[PDB]
Formats: sequence, structure tokens, C-alpha cells
Amino acid sequence: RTQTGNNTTVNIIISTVDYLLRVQESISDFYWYYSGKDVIDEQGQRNFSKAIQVAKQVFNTLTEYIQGPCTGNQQSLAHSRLWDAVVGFLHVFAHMQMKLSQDSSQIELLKELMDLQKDMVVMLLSMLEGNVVNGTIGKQMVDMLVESSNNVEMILKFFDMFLKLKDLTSSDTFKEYDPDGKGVISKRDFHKAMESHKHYTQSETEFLLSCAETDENETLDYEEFVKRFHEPAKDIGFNVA
Amino acid sequence: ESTSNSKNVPPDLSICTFVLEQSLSVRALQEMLAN
Repeated sequence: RTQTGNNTTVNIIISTVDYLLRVQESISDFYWYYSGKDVIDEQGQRNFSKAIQVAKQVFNTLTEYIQGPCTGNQQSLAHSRLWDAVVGFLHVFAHMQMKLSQDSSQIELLKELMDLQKDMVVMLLSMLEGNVVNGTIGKQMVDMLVESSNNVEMILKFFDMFLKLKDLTSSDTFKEYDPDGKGVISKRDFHKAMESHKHYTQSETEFLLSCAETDENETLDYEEFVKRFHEPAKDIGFNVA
Repeated sequence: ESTSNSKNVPPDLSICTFVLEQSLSVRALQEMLAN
């Protein structure tokens, strides 16, 4: 951050923050290009993968900058442009999670994205390490959240949808809808269970059915469904909480 | 409308005020225009 003895000082921390902002702008533009299209091409998936990997590495570098309560680096990030990048990333995450989950070919891209989200939240948690009551960093993070209110609400609703699915799976109605240990159930039985549960509305019910791929005999594999959509949710939601 | 000589000639800002209704990105504007 600062070179005490040198004639001239360069803020590598601020440079890293600026590059992160440029990367998030590029990712947001690429998402806005692919938003209207129904499916993402293989080349687009490779470009997303490389950009997400770069952003993940930048986030890891930033969190290593500030862990070990480095107060100077924490203040530098607080007064830098990190908040705009976080706001853009929140929008991208809140929309791509809905977009990719419906498709069944975007599983690896969804995993890469929702790992980038976790590295994001680790960075944000590290920013609050050594926090004081009524702190400037806390104020600037609450302002960021208020600015990104809608995206945070969308992410929270996604996580809350996919965290109740495990309880619905372990419920007795689902176990009698699958009286055997085979573990495979049709969309009839799964939708009927989700309506007899009364926890999921029609919008959540339709979205959950859409996020489950129909096979040749119209029977889904609920254990892999719940694992795939629960474990990353169980991971990120705890850090958010 | 000139606003430099306000000390002598009062300007008329009632016809100069503008309201910023919408602020969309270029891509989003193109998309809604297409829609």
C-alpha cells in the first residue's frame, strides 16, 4: 500500500481494485450481451469461465491484502471503488443464478459463478474483520447493500427456495411419494408433494419444476437435484448470514 | 437563457429545469426499443 523509504509510492491495492472494477464491467457487458439469448454458446461459456477465474483470483488477492486485520488496507478498500464492483457483481449474480438454473447444460458455469460469489462474500467478511461499533466500513457496506437492495433480495429468495428443498425431501409426504429406496420420482409426484407441503407457492413451484430436467420416462432424480442445488446454497447462505 | 447577469436581469429557470426520468444502459435501451 505504501512504501515508506521510496521517493515515489504506488498504491498496488488501488491498482488491484481498479482492475477488479474493469473486469466486473467486462463481465456485466458480456452478460448483457447474452441475456436476451435463450442459450449460451460454447465459446461464450469458455469466455465466462476464463473471466470468472480471473475475477476469483483478483478477489483472493484482495482478501489476502486485508486479512490479518491490516487496517490501512481495509481503509484503502473502504475509500476505493470496490463498492461499485461489488454492486455490479451482485446484479450479475442475482440474474445469472435464475438464468442458468433453468438450463441443464449450464451446470459447470453455475458452479463457477456461485464459487465466485462465495469468494466475494469471503472478501466482504474480511473487510469487517476487526470492526468497531458504528464503523465507517460498516456504514459504507450498508450503503452498498441499500444500493443493491433488489439484487440482494433476489439472491436471498433463491437461497431460501433451495434451502427448504432438503426439508421437503426429508418430509414424510415425499418419503411416501417414494415408498422405495430407488430415489426417482415423476413431475406429477414431485409437484403434488410440493403443493401438499404448502411451503412453496405457484411461482416457486413452477421455477423448481423448470430447474429440474425432464428425462425420457418423465422421472427426475431428486437426490442429485437437492444435492446440486443445496450444497452451494448451504455454503454461500451461511457466509451471507 | 443567460444566467450570468443575474444581479441585473433575473433569469427564467422555470423553462430551464429538466427532470431525469429514466437512466438505462445502451444495451437495455436497444432491447426495450426492440420490444
